[PDB]
Amino acid sequence: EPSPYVEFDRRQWRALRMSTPLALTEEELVGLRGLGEQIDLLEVEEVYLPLARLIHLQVAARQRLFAATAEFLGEPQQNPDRPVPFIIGVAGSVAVGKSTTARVLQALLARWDHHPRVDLVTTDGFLYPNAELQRRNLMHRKGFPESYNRRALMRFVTSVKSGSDYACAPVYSHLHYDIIPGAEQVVRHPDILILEGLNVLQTGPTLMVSDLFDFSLYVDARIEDIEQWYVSRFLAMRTTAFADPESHFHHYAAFSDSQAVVAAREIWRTINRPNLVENILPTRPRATLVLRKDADHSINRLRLRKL
Amino acid sequence: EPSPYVEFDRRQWRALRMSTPLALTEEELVGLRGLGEQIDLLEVEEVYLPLARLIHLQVAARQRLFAATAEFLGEPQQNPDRPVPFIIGVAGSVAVGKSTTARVLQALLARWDHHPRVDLVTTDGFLYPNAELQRRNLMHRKGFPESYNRRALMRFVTSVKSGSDYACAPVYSHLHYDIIPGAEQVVRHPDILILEGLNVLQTGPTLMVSDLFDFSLYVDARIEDIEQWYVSRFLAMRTTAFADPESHFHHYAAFSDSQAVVAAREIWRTINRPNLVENILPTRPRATLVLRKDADHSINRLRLRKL
Ligand SMILES: CC(C)(CO)[C@@H](O)C(=O)NCCC(=O)O
Ligand SMILES: CC(C)(CO)[C@@H](O)C(=O)NCCC(=O)O
Repeated sequence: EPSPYVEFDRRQWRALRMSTPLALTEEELVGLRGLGEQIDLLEVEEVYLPLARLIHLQVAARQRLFAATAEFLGEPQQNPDRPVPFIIGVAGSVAVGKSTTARVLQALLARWDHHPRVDLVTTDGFLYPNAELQRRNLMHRKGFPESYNRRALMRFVTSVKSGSDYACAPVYSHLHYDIIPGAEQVVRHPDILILEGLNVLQTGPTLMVSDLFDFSLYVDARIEDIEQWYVSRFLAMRTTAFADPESHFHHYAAFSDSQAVVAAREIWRTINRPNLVENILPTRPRATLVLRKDADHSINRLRLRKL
Repeated sequence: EPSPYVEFDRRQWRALRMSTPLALTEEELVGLRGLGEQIDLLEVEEVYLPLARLIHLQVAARQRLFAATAEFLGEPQQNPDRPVPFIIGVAGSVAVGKSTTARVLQALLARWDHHPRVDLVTTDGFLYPNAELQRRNLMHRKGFPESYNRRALMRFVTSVKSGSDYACAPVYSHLHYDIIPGAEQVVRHPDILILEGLNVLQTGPTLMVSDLFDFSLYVDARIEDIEQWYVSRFLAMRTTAFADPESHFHHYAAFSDSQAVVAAREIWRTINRPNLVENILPTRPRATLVLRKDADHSINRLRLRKL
């Protein structure tokens, strides 16, 4: 039974670190992890370092591929100070830790030798404004494929990967739970662009950003564990983000553990689980590398696409 | 407005032939074209030669990419007499000429310098036997995604691309309109494998053969023209394939131009058009190179994916 994938346990995967240096301190790591995340420097060494190696081995090889098409076309040469940007997709369910995984990865690749311009963009900013969502009757579908301005998103990544000087992306506010009027994240010809979002690995009747990814990550975990992380993180936010009177969810701060648990579960039941099951998980088979986490948040199993 | 594609008219595309030699005679070409096809040596020079170049430029570059992952993994070296097979997908509607396009391409790549083992496989053989189709009530859905043993198909391509020594594929009979009992096409570690079929470019909830393609072709034409080619070819077959008393469609041989036209159109209307519109055409955006044909069958426009 041949397979396009090859599996690894942490032991087998850490050995592939070779002599990749760790350019991240305990403090720096901290300002990168999210509430609830258990990621430590050891996990960054045994897991994120090999990955950082594999990515660098493929950034060069991926360039030969575009070089070929350039040659074929009898095109210039591609200023070495402006090669074709390596796009990386990071996917997974809400609360599975993917935003941390992305932030940490950007940190490791930025500290690679020639100091690459490694930008990071969350699909958060490509969600339709609340007003527009209400219009489409989608206010209770945030995160589902249809609640994002997919065309704009694709326009953005195509722009960057096609060598444009700069490209803009809207910015989403978690505090206000809506797109921020007039706010934009400018990305200027990075060497690497990481795109993090729920369905970035999705495929369809049109060319999508998944078709432009040169490498993709899917952070995974048993669904039940993710719900616990979700609920738990919800309760913890009563004294962090919800505490802020400006917060759209401020009314949640005064909930009892019990009341809050009921609320979190309902949201999970009606929005996040469905989206995970119907849209996110079906895209897992296509990811270059899947990071599997045990109930403790620890990455103890990995699946790589060798084909 | 940046784009992942770059378009060409025949004039611009022929210039990319450079000094690629034509190793195909008038006779040889003939035994490769299908009834109704208007392909001549000129079209092979101005269109198939550049393509043969682009493919060879990418076969090398595509190998660097697998080489990287091999290095990363600290794997052997890959016997140069056994590198990772370059898979090519050729898609398009029934009667658009794709089978010819595939056969011609195999001919050109086989006559490349080091004489590569270039195998060709049609998804014909992965259709469920008529008995099995009747069971699933699919006898009038031949060609639709669900009428193929998709799992077996994927098993086959995965086997070949993963370096297996040999892999078997069932053989379909057009004469009998069913799978041939006990017949098999053996493919032994080719250097290049071309897969031709209606929906080979299809994508889904599982890893599919489109995910294993290193390069893909989509033969295209206005839908109305394809119907005319289809109908026309149907009538012409009254004196070729349908003439054979063994032919499952022998009853069609005695049809009048009028009767046959009515029959062809009904089949097109109920089976081939729907499948083209619902399943085949939505996969066009993902093809590396689209070959567009005018009402005369002539390829006068091409769209390449540079991203
Ligand atoms: C997890 C995100 C950030 C998805 O964008 C969050 O906006 C979400 O899933 N909201 C669902 C609707 C709600 O929170 O009531
Ligand atoms: C074009 C093919 C070869 C598709 O496999 C042919 O088997 C087909 O589309 N048949 C449809 C059913 C029929 O011909 O009545």
